[PDB]
Amino acid sequence: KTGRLFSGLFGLNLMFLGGTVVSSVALSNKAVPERDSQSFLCILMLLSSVWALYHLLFIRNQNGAVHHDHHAGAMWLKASLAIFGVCSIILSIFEIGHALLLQNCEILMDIVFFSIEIVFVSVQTVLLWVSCKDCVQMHHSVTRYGIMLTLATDILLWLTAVIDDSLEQDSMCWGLKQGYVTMFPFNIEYSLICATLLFIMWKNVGRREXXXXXXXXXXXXXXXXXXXXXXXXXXXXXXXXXXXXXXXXXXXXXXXXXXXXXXXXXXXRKLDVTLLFVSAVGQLGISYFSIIATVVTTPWTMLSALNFSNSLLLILQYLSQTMFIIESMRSIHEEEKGLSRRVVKEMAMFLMICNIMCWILGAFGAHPLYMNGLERQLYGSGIWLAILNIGLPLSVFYRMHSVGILLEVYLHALE
Amino acid sequence: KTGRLFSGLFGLNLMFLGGTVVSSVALSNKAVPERDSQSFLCILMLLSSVWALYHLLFIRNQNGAVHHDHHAGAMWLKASLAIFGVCSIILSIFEIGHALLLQNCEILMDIVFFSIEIVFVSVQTVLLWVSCKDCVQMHHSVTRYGIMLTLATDILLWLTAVIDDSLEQDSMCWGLKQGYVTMFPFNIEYSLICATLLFIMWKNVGRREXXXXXXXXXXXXXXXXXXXXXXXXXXXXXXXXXXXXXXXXXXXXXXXXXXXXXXXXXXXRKLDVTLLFVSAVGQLGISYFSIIATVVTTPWTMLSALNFSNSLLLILQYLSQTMFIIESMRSIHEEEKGLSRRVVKEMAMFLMICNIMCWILGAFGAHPLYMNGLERQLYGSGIWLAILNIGLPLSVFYRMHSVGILLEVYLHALE
Repeated sequence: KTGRLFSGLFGLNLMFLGGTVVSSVALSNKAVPERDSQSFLCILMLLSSVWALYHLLFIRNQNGAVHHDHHAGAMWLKASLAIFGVCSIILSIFEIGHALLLQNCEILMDIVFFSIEIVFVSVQTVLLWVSCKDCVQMHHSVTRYGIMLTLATDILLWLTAVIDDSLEQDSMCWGLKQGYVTMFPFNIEYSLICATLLFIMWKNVGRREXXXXXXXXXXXXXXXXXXXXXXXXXXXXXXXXXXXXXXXXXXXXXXXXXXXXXXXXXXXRKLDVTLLFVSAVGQLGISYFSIIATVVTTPWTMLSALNFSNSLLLILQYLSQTMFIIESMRSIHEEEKGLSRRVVKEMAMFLMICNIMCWILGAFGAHPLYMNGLERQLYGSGIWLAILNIGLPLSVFYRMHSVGILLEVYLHALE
Repeated sequence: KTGRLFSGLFGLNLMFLGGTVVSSVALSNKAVPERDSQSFLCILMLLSSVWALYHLLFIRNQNGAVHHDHHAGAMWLKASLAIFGVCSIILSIFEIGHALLLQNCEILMDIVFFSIEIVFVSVQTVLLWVSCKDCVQMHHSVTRYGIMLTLATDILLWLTAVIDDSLEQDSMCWGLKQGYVTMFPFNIEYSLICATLLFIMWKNVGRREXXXXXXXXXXXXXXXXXXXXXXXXXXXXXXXXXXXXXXXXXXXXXXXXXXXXXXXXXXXRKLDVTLLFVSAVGQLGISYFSIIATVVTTPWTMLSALNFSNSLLLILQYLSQTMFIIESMRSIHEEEKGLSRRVVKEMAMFLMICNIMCWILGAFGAHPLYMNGLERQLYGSGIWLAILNIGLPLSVFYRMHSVGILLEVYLHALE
């Protein structure tokens, strides 16, 4: 415990000293240059990678790393790491080609920068796939320092990717860049998954006592290229269809979990429940901003109320699905010490399909808020784009975390 | 527990719907007017007050409110509520006189606004003094709704006070206003104390099983008027003396707790430890912003390094004092199941004096960052002033929370 605090304050101080540098570039833009946020990030990343090799080769293979058979983080948290990691590779690959085939500008600073991120992701997703379930017993003092070095590295990468001035508006430059970067950012989503995996490992250090993997990263490159197919195939009726797909999918979902919560009344792990509540920003903060943004517009179009009906319906699906999960999760833990079970079984099976239908349209779909333009006229586009890059990766992470709890109550009902 | 979640999601949704309104005024400033942040706040406040009377008269006086004798929040958390509450009254009293004795402008919207805040504070500090230690058993469903209504009311008051455009720069208008509002804001500090008192009560609802008070609010009005005496008595040598007082007080404090942490090595409640870590922003976020802000200035004055030495010394007093508290707090909890004790006793006695010396200079002292002007030239003054109103009330709350733990280890050492 004493080594945990001696690692904790080093872990707390480092991200504050890191997050100061990457923010002060954005607050001033004139005195401090753009290279010091990046140079510091690269140096921090290099040392985090060589620890991961040192933990892999010379530490884990020795005797004294106790396996955690029981829960230790499940398959989807490993799988969504594997999917969202390799899409961040291609997004850096498509970036680094643009830097080469470019007008006469700065050379080799960003090119040496993005190449290290290709190294840093690739060695980290290997580590977290292997060391997801380990409980280290041999060298406590270096591993507790080694994790918080990597944990502080990701949060700065999350903070650097949020505050990004996309100053928008040549036969090969335009088609490679303009229809491309209007996507769901993947390196942000990769940063949250490595954040929520390193913390469970850091909590569980010093605790007393291949044909099914190659299909994930193979088909994801077709799914990542499917995202580019949507933006390169471009309306007031197409976006009306784009808002129709999210409306028609979640329509029965509000009617589903409402009856499901009532059956838990007629019938009568600790880190999981907070991860459901931090995700409230992705479905309440981004929506209430838009509901106000349709009300105080003057003309009241026939699709402004379509935008208002979308964001209001997003709130009700949140508050129905959340209470269904926790009332089910209490209904399993108490069973340590009927046809209503058929109601719970038929309900969780329906929710798992629509959440996946929401997730693929969420991540590998259109970025629907640059197409929106209503609140982009109301709020400033330089600061409204920051609110998208906080909530939209949180909302997608809300789905992949919720599906795994729904699979647990489905399996518990059928057995 | 089920009524707790049914109160929790109502409590979570309300502050997001509230915090959306008060922020969207600040992001646009043109479509939404200034009155709707305020009108909504006033309506929310009125309903929170009449619950507090209803809990006071008709609920607590009935049988079935179990006293918590043991800890339940101690005297200083009640006392700092009593001090910082009544200074918020005079700050609203001095505001409402300026609104009357004023140029021809808007009438009676702000005047009806600030009068309700005089009501809302005064009925709340009566309630939290009385109901600090109660564990309600009679009407669970209304009290869990009643607390989260008041808890969401304070956080919007914390958020409204942060985002405030002080567009600075008549024989009775100037001396009443200009030397006055450059103070440590008290209504922000009042909001945090009511936040950390309502949450312990909300956690402890439904748990199974006057001559020493009049001196606080009496002498605080002399101390609040002592704050106005400093700004109305006004240099490059005076601010050099102002930075000298903070330097000379915390100088031995870094040398104190360093030797104190070593004696805990030579010798060999759960909500308290997180409140020590949220307070890191008040002593690390505001300092690292300034250390960069002295480095990238060109001329390197003979007092720029004085400003750099101040903020660097603030970090080392944080990391010395924090590990001393937790290593002492573990050293008391383990004693359920020597002259080194004289080292701990002489150390905690010295720290309690300098923290109080830091606190009075912290709260009832000069606001040293409007006098600073260095980073006000580097960062924008419209957004640097927001960072002061996050960290400076957190840093003052860090002191009053730390003193009470130091009094506990001092009493435990002497007995």
